[PDB]
Amino acid sequence: GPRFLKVKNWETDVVLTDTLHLKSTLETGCTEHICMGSIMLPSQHTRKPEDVRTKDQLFPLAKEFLDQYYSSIKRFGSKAHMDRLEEVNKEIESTSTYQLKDTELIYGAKHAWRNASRCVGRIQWSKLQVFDARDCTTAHGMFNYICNHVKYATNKGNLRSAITIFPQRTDGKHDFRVWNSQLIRYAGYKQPDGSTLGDPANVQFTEICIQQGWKAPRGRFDVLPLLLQANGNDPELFQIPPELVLEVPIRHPKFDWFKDLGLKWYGLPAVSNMLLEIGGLEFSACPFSGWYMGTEIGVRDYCDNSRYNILEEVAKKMDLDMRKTSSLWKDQALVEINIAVLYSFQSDKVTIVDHHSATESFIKHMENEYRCRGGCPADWVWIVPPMSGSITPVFHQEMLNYRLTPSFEYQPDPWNTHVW
Amino acid sequence: GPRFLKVKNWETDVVLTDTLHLKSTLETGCTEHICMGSIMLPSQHTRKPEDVRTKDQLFPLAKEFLDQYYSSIKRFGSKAHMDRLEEVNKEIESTSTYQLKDTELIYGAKHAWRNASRCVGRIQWSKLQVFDARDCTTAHGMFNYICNHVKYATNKGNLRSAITIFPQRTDGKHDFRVWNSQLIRYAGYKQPDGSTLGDPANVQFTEICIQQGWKAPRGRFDVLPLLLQANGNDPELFQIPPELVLEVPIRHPKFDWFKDLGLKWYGLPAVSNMLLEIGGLEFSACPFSGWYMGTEIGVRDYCDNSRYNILEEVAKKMDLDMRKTSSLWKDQALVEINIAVLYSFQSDKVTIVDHHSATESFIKHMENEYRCRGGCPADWVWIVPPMSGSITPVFHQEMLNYRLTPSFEYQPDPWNTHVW
Ligand code: HEM
Ligand code: HEM
Ligand SMILES: C[C@H](O)[C@H](O)[C@H]1CNc2nc(N)[nH]c(=O)c2N1
Ligand SMILES: C[C@H](O)[C@H](O)[C@H]1CNc2nc(N)[nH]c(=O)c2N1
Ligand SMILES: CCCNC(=[NH2+])NCCC[C@H](N)C(=O)O
Ligand SMILES: CCCNC(=[NH2+])NCCC[C@H](N)C(=O)O
Ligand SMILES: [Zn+2]
Repeated sequence: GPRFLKVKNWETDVVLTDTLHLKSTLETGCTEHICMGSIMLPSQHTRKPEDVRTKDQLFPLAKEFLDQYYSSIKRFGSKAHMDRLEEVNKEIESTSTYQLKDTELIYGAKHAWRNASRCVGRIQWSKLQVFDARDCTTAHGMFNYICNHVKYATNKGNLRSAITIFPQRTDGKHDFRVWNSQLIRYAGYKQPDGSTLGDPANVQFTEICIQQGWKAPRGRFDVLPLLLQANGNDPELFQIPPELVLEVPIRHPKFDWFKDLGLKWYGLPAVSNMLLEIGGLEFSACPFSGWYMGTEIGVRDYCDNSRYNILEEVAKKMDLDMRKTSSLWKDQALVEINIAVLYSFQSDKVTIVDHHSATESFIKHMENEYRCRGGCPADWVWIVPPMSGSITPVFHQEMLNYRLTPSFEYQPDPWNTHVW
Repeated sequence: GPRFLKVKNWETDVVLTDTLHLKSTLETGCTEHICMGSIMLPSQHTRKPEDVRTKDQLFPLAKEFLDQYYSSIKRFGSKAHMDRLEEVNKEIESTSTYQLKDTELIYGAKHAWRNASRCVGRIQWSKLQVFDARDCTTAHGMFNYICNHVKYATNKGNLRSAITIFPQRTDGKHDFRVWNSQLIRYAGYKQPDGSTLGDPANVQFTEICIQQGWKAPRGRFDVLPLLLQANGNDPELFQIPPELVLEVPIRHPKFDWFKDLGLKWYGLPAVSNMLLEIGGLEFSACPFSGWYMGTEIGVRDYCDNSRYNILEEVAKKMDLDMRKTSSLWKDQALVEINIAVLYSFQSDKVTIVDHHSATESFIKHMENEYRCRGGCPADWVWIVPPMSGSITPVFHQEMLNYRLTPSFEYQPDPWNTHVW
């Protein structure tokens, strides 16, 4: 398009016009000469270790947000609008920061999710539950908030989206951080015999916990303890109450032998290592949760080489011809492993969505966003499922990726920085 | 990287440094604000209908290429180098164009393939057979060349890569074009009963052929006739000799009932609608061929909704639970359909490669290119297979995409333009 970019769906021939990209100022990492669309973390905003924004650079951002917030409630330029701007303005010059009103925080959180270009489950964005933990001051208080969140979101298996927001960052008072990558994950332990017990992706973190005294069960699926850091002080270990951690034993609807594989997984995915930015303010601790898309577990978590990597074993038990990749034994065990995962969760009545339904609703969500918002930033590389790509509708959908704020950003690991 | 960009493999932790991107001048379609990496044909160079380059804009391009060609043979700045430049120079000012020496044409073709960022089979790039058809002047001559190419490349099933290059374009003398999208493809016919017989992707072309008198067999897998245009004159219909068209009846190594599905496909993929650009010169007719990667047929050709879309039928015959997408019946029939394709080709001893071997050799190719060329332009969106993405190594490989020349470009369909 001359000024209005268009994305086409090649399976349905549907075309959409994107104008929403015009309000993006953050950089993508690409240039007119190179495309970095497949790079994991282009440091364009991967959050620096580098201090905190200053009073000068903070007000423009604070304003951009408020202008947007009021424009959404069609009150742009109102006395209220102008009053709030001056409020914050003065509030920043005096205290070097500012506080979001409960309403602005809820709008900011929802939009950080609405703007998450890598999220395929955004059709749910406006149905997020926000828990305000900005009054929290200690690690025990953080533990309590997280426990209440896990209980709420799990809802006995009928998962509900939620996010708990702790105190924003400040010059030096200090940072609240949840050292865990996800609220619920399994430990990983290296074994001199070359092998790795548990989840290989959590080995260096499990080490930290052990260093902090965690009594590791040295098992396969050991739910790790929470390592909470409040007001910049050293983190503390906490054990999430077992009765609060819902898990699902993995079994197959045909292969009774599948059970014996000893496969199990937790039902609540809860990312706790990202950063939420709203009006220049940075919330380094903002754990949030939704529900699983089957492939996340069956394809990536179980079959990723660097993860549990269960493909061989599963393949042996099926007695497949593993002497030639051309037999597609990996592809076959993969489909079964995922049929099991979906079957298991559904039996235990635990909320889960298959990649066919998820991608289907994302196309619907996209159409809703282009109709009501002028577009929808989407990352094709991440939106398309790790298995059966072309049989899902998103594979055939052209997507425009750009960065909007509020947003969720990556941030340095706290231990690769935290002192003493 | 500060000036040197890096791509990481997240499964193996291998990092590579790209410097090769620095010699790209063509635009990708992205900006620092928007990423268009998932857009099919960004008109950045999708070849305009707009005339032909002029003497002025043609020499810079001609030079850039020759400088590169001699630099490759470590003869940059040689008398030969300088002599050739002046040759062409004068040759352009006088005849408004120039002729590539056989050696430059072979180097240009190989590199257009070497630079094809969307091609996963580039490890073979330097083993391409070039057929010089620049002396051709008629459609019958074009037919002969194409027949000799098909015979050569098929090699009785032991496929060999090749490309046949016809006369380059000139101001007005005229264009040589192969109206077919691929040398070998099946016709598509619309049926008032809503359905479509054959390949839905070839309906509008099949119509043209019929309009030109083709005696369509009105079948399912009807090999279309060649519609050749030489020196800008109207195209002519030609029937590729049946004995020259190798096909493979699709059957399964377990499901004897698969045979009865009536599935068949040709063994030689031969793209004939792209444009080859070497030193500013445009070769609008340059059909080229290699061999199939299984998924191209089993996943896209057979299971694409807008293609043969055989998923239901195949699923019924397997008696799968098609009442819920959550049963993953589509994924399952998909794996079987592709096991069949690979099995079938291998039995008939016809060259074919599975997505596991293809992606494996592309990672090796990438490492070879970063070691010897400073990098390798790759399009992640296209390199990752349409099924079982994350279990193949390219899914986990960060890729940098940029445009280098010589290259293969898209060009307008000849009928949506050709006159009388
Ligand atoms: C309702 C259930 C939801 C589903 C099915 C869903 C699904 C997904 C999936 C499949 C991914 C890919 C993650 C990966 O491959 O590692 C993702 C990424 C993401 N989602 Fe959602 N999501 C949901 C809810 C949420 C919520 C409640 C938020 C925030 C309020 C959110 C924010 C994001 C973000 C920030 C990413 C990007 C992660 C990254 O780039 O590392 N999602 N989501
Ligand atoms: C040796 C066998 C080869 C294999 C296995 C192979 C495989 C592939 C695959 C899987 C694609 C994706 C095409 C699609 O999805 O439609 C592709 C694209 C492409 N290949 Fe190769 N290729 C081979 C040889 C060649 C040759 C001989 C040339 C040229 C000299 C070439 C040039 C390209 C180009 C230009 C594209 C991009 C097509 C587009 O963007 O529409 N390939 N190749
Ligand atoms: C290299 C490449 O960017 C990387 O492997 C990406 C691809 N797509 C992905 N998509 C999702 N949803 N999650 C991931 O972790 C990835 N990894
Ligand atoms: C919209 C999206 O770009 C489109 O569907 C792409 C994705 N990847 C692809 N990859 C290959 N090899 N071939 C294709 O035709 C496509 N289609
Ligand atoms: C945090 C709510 C959204 N979560 C989600 N569905 N996917 C991303 C987090 C889960 C993580 N990829 C895992 O498989 O363990
Ligand atoms: C032209 C040689 C390379 N061809 C190839 N392997 N793939 C692309 C062309 C085949 C086309 N996508 C098809 O499935 O019909
Ligand atoms: Zn890009």
